[PDB]
Amino acid sequence: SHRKFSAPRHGSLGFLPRKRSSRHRGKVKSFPKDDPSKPVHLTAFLGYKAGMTHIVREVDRPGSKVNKKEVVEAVTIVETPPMVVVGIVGYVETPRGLRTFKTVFAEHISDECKRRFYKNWHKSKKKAFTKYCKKWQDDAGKRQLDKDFSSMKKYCQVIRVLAHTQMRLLPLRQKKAHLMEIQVNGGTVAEKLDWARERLEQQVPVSQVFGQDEMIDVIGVTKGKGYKGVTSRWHTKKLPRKTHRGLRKVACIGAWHPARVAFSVARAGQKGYHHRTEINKKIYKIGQGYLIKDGKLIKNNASTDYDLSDKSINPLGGFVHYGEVTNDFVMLKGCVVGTKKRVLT
Amino acid sequence: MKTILSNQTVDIPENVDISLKGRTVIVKGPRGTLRRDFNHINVELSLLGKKKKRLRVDKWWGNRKELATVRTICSHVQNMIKGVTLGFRYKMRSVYAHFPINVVIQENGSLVEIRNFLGEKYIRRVRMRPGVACSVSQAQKDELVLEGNDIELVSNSAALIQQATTVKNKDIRKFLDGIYVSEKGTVQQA
Amino acid sequence: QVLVLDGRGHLLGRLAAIVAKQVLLGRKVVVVRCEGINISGNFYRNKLKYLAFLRKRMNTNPSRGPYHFRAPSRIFWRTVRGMLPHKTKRGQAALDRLKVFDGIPPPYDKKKRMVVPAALKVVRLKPTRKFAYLGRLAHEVGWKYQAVTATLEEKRKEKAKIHYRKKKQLMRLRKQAEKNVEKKIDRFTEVLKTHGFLV
Amino acid sequence: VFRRFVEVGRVAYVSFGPHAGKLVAIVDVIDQNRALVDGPCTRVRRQAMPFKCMQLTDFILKFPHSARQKYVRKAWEKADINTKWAATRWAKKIEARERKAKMTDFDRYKVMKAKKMRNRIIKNEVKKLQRAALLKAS
RNA sequence: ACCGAACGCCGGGUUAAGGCGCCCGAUGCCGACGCUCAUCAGACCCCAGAAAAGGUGUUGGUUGAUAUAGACAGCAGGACGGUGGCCAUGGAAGUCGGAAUCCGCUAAGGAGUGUGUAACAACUCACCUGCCGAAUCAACUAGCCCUGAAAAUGGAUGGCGCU
RNA sequence: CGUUCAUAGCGACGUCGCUUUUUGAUCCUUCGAUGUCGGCUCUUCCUAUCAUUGUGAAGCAGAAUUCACCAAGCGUUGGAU
RNA sequence: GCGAAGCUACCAUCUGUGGGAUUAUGACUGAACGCCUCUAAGUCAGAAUCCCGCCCAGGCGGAACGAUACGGCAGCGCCGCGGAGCCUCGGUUGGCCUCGGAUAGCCGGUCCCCCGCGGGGUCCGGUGCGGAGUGCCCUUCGUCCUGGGAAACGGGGCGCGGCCGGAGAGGCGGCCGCCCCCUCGCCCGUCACGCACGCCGUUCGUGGGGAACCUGGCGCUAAACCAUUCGUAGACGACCUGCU
Ligand SMILES: [Mg+2]
Ligand SMILES: [Mg+2]
Ligand SMILES: [Mg+2]
Ligand SMILES: [Mg+2]
Ligand SMILES: [Mg+2]
Ligand SMILES: [Mg+2]
Ligand SMILES: [Mg+2]
Ligand SMILES: [Mg+2]
Ligand SMILES: [Mg+2]
Repeated sequence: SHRKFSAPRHGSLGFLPRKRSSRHRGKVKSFPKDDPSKPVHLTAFLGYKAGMTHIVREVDRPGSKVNKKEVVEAVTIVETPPMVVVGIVGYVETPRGLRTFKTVFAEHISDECKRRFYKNWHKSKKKAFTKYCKKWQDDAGKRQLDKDFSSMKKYCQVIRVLAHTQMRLLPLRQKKAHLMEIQVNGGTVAEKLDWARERLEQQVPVSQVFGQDEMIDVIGVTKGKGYKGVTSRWHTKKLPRKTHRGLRKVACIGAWHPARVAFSVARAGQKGYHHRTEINKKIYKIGQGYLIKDGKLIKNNASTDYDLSDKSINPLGGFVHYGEVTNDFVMLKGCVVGTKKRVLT
Repeated sequence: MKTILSNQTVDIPENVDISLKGRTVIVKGPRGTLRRDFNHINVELSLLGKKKKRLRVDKWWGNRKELATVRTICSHVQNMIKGVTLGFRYKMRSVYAHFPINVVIQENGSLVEIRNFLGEKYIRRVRMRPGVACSVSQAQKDELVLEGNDIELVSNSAALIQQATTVKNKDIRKFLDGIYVSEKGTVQQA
Repeated sequence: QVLVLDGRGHLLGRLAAIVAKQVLLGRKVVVVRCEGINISGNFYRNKLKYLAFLRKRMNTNPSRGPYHFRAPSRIFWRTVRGMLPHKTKRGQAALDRLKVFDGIPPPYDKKKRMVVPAALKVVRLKPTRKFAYLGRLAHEVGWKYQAVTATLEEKRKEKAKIHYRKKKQLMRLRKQAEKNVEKKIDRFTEVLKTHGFLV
Repeated sequence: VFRRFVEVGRVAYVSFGPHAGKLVAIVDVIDQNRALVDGPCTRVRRQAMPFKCMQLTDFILKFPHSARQKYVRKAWEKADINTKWAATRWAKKIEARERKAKMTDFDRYKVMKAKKMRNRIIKNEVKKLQRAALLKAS
C-alpha cells in the first residue's frame, strides 16, 4: 500500500557513493570557458584554511531592512601564499575527450615541489628530473624544447600551467608543496602558451588571479567524520524509546518485492571527507602579507579605514590548530568546506 | 492510385531572370536574389524557353499526397518572383482599449521594443527574421510596416510581433489588445 | 584482409546484420563514420525510442543496469551485439573483431572504405520517408563529442581534397603518357583489347 | 531531368530474365509496371515483359502504338538498329566484358605478360612528364 | 494437454508442422501484385489482449446526383407582397411552442434556416446573373492507419532490429 | 436541464467499455506452519492532476471559476476523539 | 558553580547555477480542394517535461611527464648484426583515402571572368546500365647460362647523411647529396639445374608473439612496501604528513 503521510526524502542521491574521497586536495572538476577576447590569466589558485572571524560592515542593498546598517558577518581566512609555475601542459580535443598532449617542465624545481614526487624523501636519493633538466642547458635539447612548445602552439586546444604551493612559508608541518594544474584562459593558443613560458619558475600571487568583491568557488574535501550511523549520516528520524533492536536506524529498509535493497535507501557508512564543490563565496578582502621596509608592516592586514589600528588577522594567541598567517590571504564570506590546515582550491 | 504525369507552368516575366541548379530555383531581378532548395520534393524542374520564359514542374507516377507538392512548389516560385519584383509589405495596426502600444524600432528594422502593452512594465524586444526590416508608419497612426522580399521571413516576423502581444489569464473576447496583421501587400504595385 | 565500411548512409540495423554475420565468419570488420548512419523512420519517433531505452534501468541499483551508451559508435556496436550470441565465447570472440568509430580516425582515414548497398538508405527506404541521422539522435540523447568529431572531420576532408586533386593530376599524366607513347605500346595494348579490357 | 523515356517503339536492352543481353523495342505499355514488347530481329517473341528487367537505350524507332510484328520488324531493319547498337560504347563494353570472361588460362598469361610491359612503358613516361613539369615549375 | 509426428543402436536420402535480415540451419530469388506511416505502427492456431462510436488520413467499391439550356466552389445582388396569415395575449407580425402551410408578383424569395427581440426592427440563410470557365457533388459502404486507449521494480512482435 | 440554447457545464431512456485501491465468485499454490490488524519509520513506483509550470474552455468583464490538455518535476502539513 | 579544546543545533552562520530537443498549444508559408486550411512537402514560438551542463563517483578504459636498482655478488635500456631452443598460434599477394548526389551524377579544357601553382564561376567538348568501371586496379609465380632484337639509366647494397609533411589513437611515408655494385621488364634464339621413378599437411605474412640462453658498441646508476612518526584520517586496513 501507499505511504499514509508524505514527506520529502532524506538526503540527496546526487552526491553518492558517500565514500571517503579518493583525493585529499580538491580537484577543479571543470574550469570556465575560455574566450579569445580577454587577456590570459589563471582561473584558480590554492589555499590553506587557517580559520574564521567576524567582520563588520555597512551594507548597501537598497530595499532591505539592513540598508546602510552595519552588520556582522562571518568570514574564513585562507592562507594563500604565492604559487610557482613549474610546468605547462597541453590538452588536445578529441572525440574521445580531451587527451593530455605535451608537458614541459622548468629547469629548476624546488624541493618543496620535488618532495611530492616521492613517498619518502628521507629514504630517496632525490634523483627526479635530474636527467630532464639537462635539456635546458645544451643546443640539441633547447631546440627540442622549442619544437615541443611549437607543437603545442599548432595542435593543443587547452593549455593549463602547472603550479605548486610554497609550502615553506606556511606554519603547517608538511614540506610537500601541493602541485596543481591551473588553466590559462585568455587569447590565442600561441599567446597563451607564450605567457606560460614567461611565467616558468616564477611566482604567481593571489591578487593576480582573484580580485576583491568577486564571487569564487571553493572546492575542497569535507571535514571527515569516520564511520557513522544512518542517523547522523542521512538525518533520518530516530526511532522511539521502546525499540527492541536499536533506535538510531531506519525501520524498514525496502518493501518486499524488488527484493534487493536499493541504493536509494539510507544505510550507514562514511560520514564526511567527501569531495565537495561549493560556489559563490564572495571575497570581502585580500590581505597583503607581512613584509618590511625598515620595521615590519603587520598593521596593513586586519586594519581598516575605520579601525586604523595595527592588527594582523592573526587573532590573539594564533589561529587555533594552525599558526600565524604571515602571508597574504583571502577572506571569503562564510564557511568553506573542510578543516583547518586543509589545502583549499 | 498512381498518376502517370501531373505538371505545371510558371510564367517568369521578362523583368526577372531565373536559373536552377538541379532542384534549387534561384530567382534574381530588381530587388535581389531569392534562392530556394526543393531537395525534399522529388520533382523535375524543367526551366524552358528561349528568353527563359517559364518554369515547369513535372511529377511522374504521383500518388495523391505526392502530386499535391507540384502546385505548392510552383506557388513558392511565384512568391519568390513577386518579392524579387515587387516585395512584401505586411501592415499591422496596433489595437488597444486603454494602454496605447508604444512601438520603437532600434537597429534598423531588426529590433522592435513594445512598451506599455496592457500597462505592463515588461518591454517586448522582438528581433526580426534576417532579410526583413520593420518600420513605423507615417500617415496612418497605430501601424507598422514589414517590408521584405522573402514572404516567409516577412510573415514570420510579423507573426512574431503579433504573438508577443498576447494577454495571459484574461478573456480575449474582451481584451482585444495588441498588434495584429491588417494587410498583406507589396512594396510597389505595377 | 580487413573490411572497412563507411557507416555513412546506411540503415542502422541493416548494416549491423551484415556486419554481425561477417564478424562471426571471422572477417575483421571496421565500421567507420557511424554518426553518418541513419535509422529509418522519423526523428522524433526514434528519439522517443532511445528515450525508452534510457528509462530502462535496474531499480535497486541502476549502476548494474543496461548500459545505455550515448556515442553513435557504441550505439551501432550495441545493435550488432544484439545480433550476436554474445554470452558465449564464440560471440564475444566475434565481437572483438568488430571495430567501430565516432567519425573516421587515422588508421582508416587513408583506406578505400567500402559500402554495403543492401544497408543503404537510398536503396532500402522509399524516398518519401523520414529517417533520423544517428548523429543527431546521439546528440540529443547525451553524446558530447559531436562538434569535436565534426571539426576534426572538416580537417579530414580538406586534407583528402588535396590527396584527390593530386590523384587526378597523376591520372591526367597517365592519359597523356599513353597518348605520347601509344605507337610503341601498340602491340601490347591491342592484345589487352582482344582479351576484353580497354573498351 | 529525364532523357530515356518509356515510349512506344523505344528500344530496350534486357538486363536480365530469360532474354538477357537482347534488344527489344517496346510496342506498347500495358500497365503501370508492365510493357508489351517485341524483338523481331533480335530473336525475341511478341510478349509482355516488365520494366524491372529492361533498361532502355537512347534509340527510338518509329511505328504505331499497336503494330503487327512485320511493321516493327521493318522499322528495325530500316534504322539498322542492330548495327548502331553494336557500335555503341555500351554494347562494346558488353563485348569487352564477354571477352575477358572467355579468356583461356593461356591467354590470361599472355595478357598478364603484355600488361606487365605495357604498364612499364607508361610508368616511365609518366615519370618523365613529372620530371619535366618540375623543371617548368623551377 | 496445441500442430506435426509417436522412440532398439547407427550411415545416406526425404519429409511434416513450422521456418529462411542477424541471433539461427534455410531466399545472398534482380521473386510477382497491391495496400499502409502510426509524437502508442504492425508483425501468425491454442495465446496470453480490447469495444461501441468517430476521422476529407488514405485506398477501393455501391447508389444516386450535376452540368455548356452554362455549372461547381470563391466573391458580388436581392431575399418581397396578400400579411399582426391562423392558434396562442405572457408576448411570436417567419423566428418560446404547436395545427397549418396556400396564392400574387414572380427572376425569385420558405406563411420561413438561424442570430436577435418583451414585441418589432436590424442582421442572416433560395433563383438569377459578372468574373469566371469543365467537369463537379452527395449519401452509403468496406480495407489498412489514426482517435476512442489509465497502474503501479525497468521490459519485452522471444531478442536485436525492420519502413 | 441550463431565462434562450440538446452537447459552456450537465445528461434521462438506452448502450459499449476499462480497472483490480471495494466486495463477491473460485479453490490452482501453500496445513513436517510464507508470523494473523493498525500505527510508527524508510524507499520507490503509478496517475485516474489537489497544488505549482506551460496551455486551450466557459453561462471567462475583473476577482473568484469550473471543463479539458501536456505533465507525476516538486510538494501534499500540526492536532482532539 | 563556572569551563578551554573538540564535537554540535534552523537553537548559530554560509552556499544552492546554465543550455539544447521539443510536448501541449498558438502560429507562418502552403497545396490537396480555382477559395480555405498549423500540414500534406517545408518554417516558427514553446514548458516545473525530456536530455545534457554544473555537482558526486570514477571502467579488466585510456594520458602526458618523472625517476628507473654501482656493488659488497649486481641487473638492466638502446643499437646493430649473429647461433641454437622450448612454447603460443592465426594466416598462405597487395590496393597509399575525394566529397558526396540519387526527379542525378563523372571528367576535361578554358577562349573569358573572380579568388588564394591551386580554389570558385560561366561557357563549350566528352562519358553516364557507370572502362578515369572494386564487374575494378596494382603485383607476378620456377633458377641460371650465352647472344640477338624491342624496351633502357633504372634497380640495389635491411647502402649511407640532410630537408620535409603527419597529433583523432601521428606512427608512417615523402623529397634532396655521396660511396660501391649490377643490365633486371617484353620477345626470341641456347642449354643445363636429383628427371627422387602417378599420390597428403606444398607455396607466404616471418628475422612472426612469448619464455629461457651465447657475442660486440654506447649508456645507466631505484624507488616502493614494512618499521618509525604525524592527526587534516581512522573499526581494522586505508588516508594525510615528518626523519644528516
Ligand atoms: Mg500520497
Ligand atoms: Mg521490547
Ligand atoms: Mg429547455
Ligand atoms: Mg518469510
Ligand atoms: Mg493523463
Ligand atoms: Mg478570471
Ligand atoms: Mg528552447
Ligand atoms: Mg502543430
Ligand atoms: Mg523550433
